[PDB]
Amino acid sequence: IYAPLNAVLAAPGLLAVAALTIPDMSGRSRLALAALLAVIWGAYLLQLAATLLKRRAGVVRDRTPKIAIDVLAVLVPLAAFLLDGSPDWSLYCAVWLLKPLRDSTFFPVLGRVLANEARNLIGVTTLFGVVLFAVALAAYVIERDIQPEKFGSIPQAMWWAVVTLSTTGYGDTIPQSFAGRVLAGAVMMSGIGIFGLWAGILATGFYQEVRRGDFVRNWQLV
Amino acid sequence: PFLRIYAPLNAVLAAPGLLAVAALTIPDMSGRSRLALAALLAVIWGAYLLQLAATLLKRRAGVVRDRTPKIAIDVLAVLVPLAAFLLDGSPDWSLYCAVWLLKPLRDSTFFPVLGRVLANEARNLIGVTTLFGVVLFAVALAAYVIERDIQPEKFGSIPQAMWWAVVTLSTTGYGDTIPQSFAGRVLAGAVMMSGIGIFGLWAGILATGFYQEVRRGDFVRNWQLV
Amino acid sequence: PFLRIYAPLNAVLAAPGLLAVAALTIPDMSGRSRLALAALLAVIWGAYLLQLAATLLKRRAGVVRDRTPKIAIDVLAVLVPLAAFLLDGSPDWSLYCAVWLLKPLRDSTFFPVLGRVLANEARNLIGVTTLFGVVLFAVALAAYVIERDIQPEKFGSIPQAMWWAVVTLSTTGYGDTIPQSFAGRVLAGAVMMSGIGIFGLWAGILATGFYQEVRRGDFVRNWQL
Amino acid sequence: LRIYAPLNAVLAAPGLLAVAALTIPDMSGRSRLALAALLAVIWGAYLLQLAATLLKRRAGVVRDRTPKIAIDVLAVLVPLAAFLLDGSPDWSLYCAVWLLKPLRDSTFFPVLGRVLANEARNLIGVTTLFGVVLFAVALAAYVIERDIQPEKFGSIPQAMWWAVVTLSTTGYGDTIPQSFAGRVLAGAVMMSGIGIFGLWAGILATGFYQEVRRGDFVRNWQ
Ligand SMILES: CCCCCCCCCCCC[N+](C)(C)[O-]
Ligand SMILES: CCCCCCCCCCCC[N+](C)(C)[O-]
Ligand SMILES: CCCCCCCCCCCC[N+](C)(C)[O-]
Ligand SMILES: CCCCCCCCCCCC[N+](C)(C)[O-]
Ligand SMILES: [K+]
Ligand SMILES: [K+]
Ligand SMILES: [K+]
Ligand SMILES: [K+]
Ligand SMILES: [K+]
Repeated sequence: IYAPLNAVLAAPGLLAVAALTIPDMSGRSRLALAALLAVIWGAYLLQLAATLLKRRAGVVRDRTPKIAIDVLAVLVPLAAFLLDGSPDWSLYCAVWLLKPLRDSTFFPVLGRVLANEARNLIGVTTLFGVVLFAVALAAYVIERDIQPEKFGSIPQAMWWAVVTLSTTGYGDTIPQSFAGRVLAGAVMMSGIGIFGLWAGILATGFYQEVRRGDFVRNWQLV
Repeated sequence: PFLRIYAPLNAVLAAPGLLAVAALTIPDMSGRSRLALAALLAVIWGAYLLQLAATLLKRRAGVVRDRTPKIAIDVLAVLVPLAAFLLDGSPDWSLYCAVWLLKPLRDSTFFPVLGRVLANEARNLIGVTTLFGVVLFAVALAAYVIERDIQPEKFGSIPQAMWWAVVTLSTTGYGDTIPQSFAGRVLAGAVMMSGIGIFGLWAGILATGFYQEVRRGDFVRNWQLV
Repeated sequence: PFLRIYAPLNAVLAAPGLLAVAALTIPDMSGRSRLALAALLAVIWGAYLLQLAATLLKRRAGVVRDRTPKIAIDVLAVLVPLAAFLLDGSPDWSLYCAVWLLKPLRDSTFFPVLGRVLANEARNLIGVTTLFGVVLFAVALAAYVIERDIQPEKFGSIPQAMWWAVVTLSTTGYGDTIPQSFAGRVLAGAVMMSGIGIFGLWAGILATGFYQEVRRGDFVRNWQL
Repeated sequence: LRIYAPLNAVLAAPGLLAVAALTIPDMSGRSRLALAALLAVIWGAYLLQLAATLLKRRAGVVRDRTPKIAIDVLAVLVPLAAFLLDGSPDWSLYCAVWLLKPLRDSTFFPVLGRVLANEARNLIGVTTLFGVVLFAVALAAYVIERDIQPEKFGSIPQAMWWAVVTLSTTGYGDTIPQSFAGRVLAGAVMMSGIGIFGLWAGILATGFYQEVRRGDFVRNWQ
């Protein structure tokens, strides 16, 4: 109740956005949730004024990202109220998803962790892509004839690929062949490998963040 | 040899205790078994009562040690199930014996270690959670807009799209809500890749947390080694 | 795979062995194949009989050494499959040849390292395991009370919720049991979220465990060079 | 911008999409031809790429460029062979050799090589552990579930199908143990899965960490 200011306001606000999309809402509740949005919207309008008009920070600073979150929090929901006539106007209040990211740290840290690992992270992604395509290609050739409706194309087998490789596994597409299921099992295993490859990179990324502070204060110790 | 001999004493009693709770929830339990499982609970409740006195009657052991988390579990382990026995009349009373879940926790170590790992990395850990929540909603919002019309039974509301989103993003995928349209399936794929991304984030923070835990012992090792 | 043909000689034989055990369980196998697969088992078992005699008879290798686990695997590999062959009349005898699952573990350099990594983390690893059990049960208890009346056959007891709990918490999730009410599904999401939390803990502990093995790899750096 | 400057990786994207596009049933005659023409242009592009990497030798005195040559050679020859040999519509599937093209002119992969090489003994050991456990669990589930479910657990290879599905934590739902004894096993298999995930993650984390130790030795020299 001391630090989470804007993030707390976003909580019922974004829940209210979700509440309006529920079918069979009574006129009372339909308006009550809309009124809830208005109050939360009106709360951010004070917040926008509190940042713009009050100008006691220092001499040299950068506030471009922070103001942008406050600006979009009041303009987009207002533009929806004015321009959009359909009930789908309240979906535009989703811009309040930027609000919890505003006053939270870690995101400047994640920025430089992802920056120091961008070279390696993009590499894992394209590896995932290459593996996905190949894994789908094999599953297509093996299965296309038995299941023309499920494995009839590379895209169709690609659906099975991302589902199986990421180890999500819905169950709507399953290889029926022995040769297919042996491939399937190998996709699942190599999935576990990719899981750990993301974890390996990021753990080395977060380590080198602390290592930067340890060699930063270590060189400062002299 | 050492980890399975030091901790399993006070914590051991919770195992048959918590299984006895789970046993009394099964329908068609014969009176013989019904009473025997209740009798088992009472014995373990009795066993924990002597454990309560052991921490209360013992006044001297060293100089200064904290026993607030240790005694609190010992108190709750005998207070709750007895209060439920007398105040609640329905057979649901023994569900309060689930308080013994705290018994194996602060009986061994690791958890005090886990505490300071979770404390020194709380900034990042809470940040990942809020990233999960934000990505969860945005993804669900998209899934709703894409597939509310085609297949109205699912994805017909943000809540329903959020139900799919958690199932998909956590890479759980029950398979009760699966997008039909190509546009929604590409999104679904993007959710599953970013799912592994979050898995790597949790594993990334905690790997750095437990690493600092050991290197914090070096600050105690550099001061006085031999 | 080019240099690992004549390197794990004792482990390579286990591959066709274990796959034969799997083949003899497939229903409606032809009489010839049934006999041929059983013949393959006896040749591999025969091969281990030479392997046992090679390690038992020959003993001239150094002065100070310890090979208790290595002999333990080889002794079982010839005694157990033979005992079943003689004593078991049912076709299930060939299942006992799964003893050769220990054979790949015999010549691996990895498992000596994994053993001491698990030994260095035993305190933490059992801690994460009990944390899984506690969270499992607590979540099951919650899922039980919520879904009792709505879903009688699928959430009617704690064990039924426990089944859902491991299915959900480990993030397996077949789809056989799912909370139906809003209340239960909010919990469900939190169980899945804590799944990712537990996953990261196991990875965190073990990553620290293998990091400390590099710390242990300062024996040749501080003493030799 | 910088990595997306060489067309090697960029041209592969619409190339591989074109391979996937032709597998789709009920396509328009226009697109069917158009997508093939796109593959021919991309093929000709890689031919020009092949010529540059074969004729230029002025850069440096003595080094190695074997993998890049191998990828450029395979990117033109494999499709060319399919152009000449394959008469069926399956000819365009051989353009999936351009899966080596994103890997070609990109870093991380020289790192991923030595990271796998540094933990080579460890990584295979996890895989063989996975196999042993996979079998042991499948053998167990077979004996417990074979009578009640002959269609699902009637043989070891059938239980092995479940074992990968379950242990890799994919878990479709086409095979689920019924008996209490079988279900307690199932839960225990799911648990041990989380540990194997962590093992892969642990090994690879230690692999990438040791590469950073070498980066400290590389910063010590230069
Ligand atoms: C590399 C290990 C993963 C492969 C294991 C998968 C088992 C293959 C499934 C065989 C089942 C036989 N069939 C046709 C009845 O399904
Ligand atoms: C950016 C991640 C890529 C995910 C790839 C997923 C491809 C899904 C396409 C499946 C086609 C769907 N359907 C029903 C038309 O066949
Ligand atoms: C190691 C944790 C695994 C524990 C999960 C086992 C769940 C118990 C199975 C309950 C289902 C029994 N039955 C037949 C009543 O449904
Ligand atoms: C970790 C928090 C995320 C949990 C999200 C769970 C969404 C539950 C809403 C599903 C809709 C329920 N119902 C019955 C109305 O369909
Ligand atoms: K999973
Ligand atoms: K699943
Ligand atoms: K399913
Ligand atoms: K499923
Ligand atoms: K899954």
